[PDB]
Amino acid sequence: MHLKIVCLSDEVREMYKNHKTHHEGDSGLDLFIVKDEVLKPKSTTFVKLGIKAIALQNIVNTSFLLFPRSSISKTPLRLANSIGLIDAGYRGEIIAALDNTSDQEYHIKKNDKLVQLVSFTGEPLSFELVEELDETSRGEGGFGS
Amino acid sequence: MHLKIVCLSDEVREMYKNHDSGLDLFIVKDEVLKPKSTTFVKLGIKAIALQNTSFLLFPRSSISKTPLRLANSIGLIDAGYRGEIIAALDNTSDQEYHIKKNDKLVQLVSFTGEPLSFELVEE
Amino acid sequence: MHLKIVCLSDEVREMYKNHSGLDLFIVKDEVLKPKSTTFVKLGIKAIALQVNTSFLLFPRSSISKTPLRLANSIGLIDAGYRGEIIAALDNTSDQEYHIKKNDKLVQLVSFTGEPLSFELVEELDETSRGEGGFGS
Ligand SMILES: O=C(NCCO)[C@H](CCOC(c1ccccc1)(c1ccccc1)c1ccccc1)Cn1ccc(=O)[nH]c1=O
Ligand SMILES: O=C(NCCO)[C@H](CCOC(c1ccccc1)(c1ccccc1)c1ccccc1)Cn1ccc(=O)[nH]c1=O
Ligand SMILES: O=C(NCCO)[C@H](CCOC(c1ccccc1)(c1ccccc1)c1ccccc1)Cn1ccc(=O)[nH]c1=O
Repeated sequence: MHLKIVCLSDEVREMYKNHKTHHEGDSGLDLFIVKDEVLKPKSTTFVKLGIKAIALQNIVNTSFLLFPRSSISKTPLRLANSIGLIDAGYRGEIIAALDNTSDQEYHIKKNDKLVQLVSFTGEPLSFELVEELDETSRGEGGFGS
Repeated sequence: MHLKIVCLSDEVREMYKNHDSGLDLFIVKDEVLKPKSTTFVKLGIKAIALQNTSFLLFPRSSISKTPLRLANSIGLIDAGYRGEIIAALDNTSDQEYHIKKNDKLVQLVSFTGEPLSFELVEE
Repeated sequence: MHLKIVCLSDEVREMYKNHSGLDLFIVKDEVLKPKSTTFVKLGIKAIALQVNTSFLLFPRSSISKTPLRLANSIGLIDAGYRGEIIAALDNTSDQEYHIKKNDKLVQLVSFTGEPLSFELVEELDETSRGEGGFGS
């Protein structure tokens, strides 16, 4: 599956240009937290990941999945919607709905990795950074803006 | 991915006559979920899938705004299952939570992630 | 999808010899603390063959009646992986919770959703992590 990713700021583009953390094989592509943020106790926060994305599998545009990373387990953070379903047609900012199950506020930091994108096939993924997803303003393409 | 769905009462029939990767399922009767609880919510339907195949029950994205969570994370509905479809919902709140006929909390989805089609059926 | 499973002790081998989703056993009695996440070791390593493929660890439906929930929602096991399989279990109760040898809380499933088979095998490949090769 091939992901095309629009970074919504230069600071995000800088994090994905220097990705680190993804290799040959890998069924999941880790996404970054892009800004320090405090999640309230006993709350759901809708955390914006600073990117938009489409997946391609003669080419079709496909739905894909947003999984928690394994290592989220050691934190009190849980993915509210279990596994996120990103539809083929979605062009908005990718967002993680994180339940803070603790009674203390929880600090997430720029460069933390809590979730990863995954293909319905389970096959290795690759990605490239792109200026737009399609011609629409929401896809960040087309005349003007 | 094609579903043949059997509705269980006529008023559920009506709901599904009156409707991309997932097919939203309706809450079929008003119900109060106790605080800190897990409730098995019957969805008024049985269903098979043709592509005879297994399929998945995901929470809908919008469940996140509520304090309800699917207890078994993602439901796995085996090719062999003929029973009514049931969502196990935890209410993570200290308060009761009311769910209404027509609420959409849960969706069916195929292992391929390809857009889904259904027909109502009676057997 | 075909799974090749190494049991990490003879006791575990006995359980899998006498056995869509393939259910995995709890292999030792253990007490989960209240309000906790525990990495429960399942005493097996496993590979899925189609060549090697990624696969998924779901909770079983019946986990819903307990207070135990899978902390990472659905586990993703990469094609590589040769480590012991672990279930990350949240005990959402304020009492300790007893799991027992033979309980079934979790299951392996394919990304295809195809029915699966397994055989018990002595090594996954030649490496030590695969339980293979010289010295084993
Ligand atoms: O299609 C969408 N949005 C359209 C723009 O609104 C989805 C997310 C649905 O948006 C949520 C939301 C919508 C309605 C009620 C409650 C929440 C959302 C839900 C769950 C996870 C992530 C996002 C949303 C939209 C905008 C701001 C905050 C939340 C995209 N999506 C789906 C799963 C997901 O995990 N992340 C994500 O971005
Ligand atoms: O085979 C099933 N049901 C009836 C046959 O026994 C499955 C789910 C298992 O049934 C539960 C249950 C079984 C054993 C202990 C506790 C609960 C169940 C669990 C989780 C989700 C939904 C249903 C069940 C069966 C009958 C009444 C209430 C719950 C089908 N299934 C699986 C996932 C799911 O999300 N919904 C569902 O209906
Ligand atoms: O690839 C792994 N381990 C390599 C050794 O690190 C996995 C899970 C990541 O390992 C955990 C862990 C790592 C880092 C921080 C916290 C936990 C883990 C997390 C979630 C579920 C199961 C295991 C781990 C590794 C070693 C001992 C205990 C936990 C394998 N995996 C993935 C999903 C899963 O559900 N079960 C599992 O065994």
